[PDB]
Amino acid sequence: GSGPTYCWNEANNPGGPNRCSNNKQCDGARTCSSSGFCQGTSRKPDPGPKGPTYCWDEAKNPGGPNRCSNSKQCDGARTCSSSGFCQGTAGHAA
Repeated sequence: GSGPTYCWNEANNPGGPNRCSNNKQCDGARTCSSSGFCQGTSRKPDPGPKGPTYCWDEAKNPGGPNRCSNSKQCDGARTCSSSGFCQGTAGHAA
């Protein structure tokens, strides 16, 4: 959960990616319970970045890409049609 971009690799499992696994399971802004990064938010590909964030590049489809479609394996500046996974763009904040 660093910033629009953490890009929690989100790649390393079928359930989900590595299986959203840090920073509330995602990386991209969260804060731990120590603010570290495990509580808070993963760069809600909110109406700000819209790209300047980014992790994957193809998991929407319901039976082909990394698979998400709903919100569990998409990229970083997207919004699963609107929950923060697949629909937006993907672009990473360096």
